[PDB]
Amino acid sequence: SRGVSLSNIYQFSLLSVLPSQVNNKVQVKLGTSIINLTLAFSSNSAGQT
Amino acid sequence: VMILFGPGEATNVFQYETVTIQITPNIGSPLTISQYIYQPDGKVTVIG
Ligand SMILES: *[C@@H]1O[C@H](CO)[C@@H](O[C@@H]2O[C@H](CO[C@H]3O[C@H](CO)[C@@H](O)[C@H](O)[C@@H]3O)[C@@H](O)[C@H](O)[C@H]2NC(C)=O)[C@H](O)[C@H]1NC(C)=O
Ligand SMILES: *[C@@H]1O[C@H](CO)[C@@H](O[C@@H]2O[C@H](CO[C@H]3O[C@H](CO)[C@@H](O)[C@H](O)[C@@H]3O)[C@@H](O)[C@H](O)[C@H]2NC(C)=O)[C@H](O)[C@H]1NC(C)=O
Repeated sequence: SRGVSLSNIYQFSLLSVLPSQVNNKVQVKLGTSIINLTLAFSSNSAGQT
Repeated sequence: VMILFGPGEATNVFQYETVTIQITPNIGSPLTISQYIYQPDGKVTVIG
């Protein structure tokens, strides 16, 4: 309707990314305290993570 | 046809995986069998 047409907008995937590449690598300074974030959650079944 | 797994291949269950079996006799075309295996649902499970 508005003439917007983008043929490819896809740039990135976190499917490429292991939890160890993102967990504990961004952090919040709440006053004196500094908290490491966990972002990729994980669980085990049949020896797969 | 029955396949019994040894301690190598037994080590953990097939899940979210493709298993291929091929029987190749000395004359004629081989029979190629392939299943994508979801989590097994009983003591025996029907995979294909
Ligand atoms: C929480 O996030 C922090 C920032 O990403 C991270 O600090 C980095 O740590 C790595 C190596 O880790 C060792 O040293 C850190 C202290 O820097 C210890 O917390 C950790 O237990 C290890 O002994 C270091 O190469 C890098 O330069 C650090 N980056 C910054 C900005 O300081 C923390 O390791 C991480 N985890 C914890 C438990 O605090
Ligand atoms: C998103 O990625 C940015 C880089 O593209 C990154 O900017 C850099 O920030 C670092 C310092 O990062 C630490 O400190 C900030 C607060 O200052 C925390 O929020 C963060 O968790 C880290 O502990 C800085 O050295 C560097 O100059 C910045 N680079 C640029 C290009 O500006 C952002 O921090 C990041 N966003 C988050 C939330 O981590």
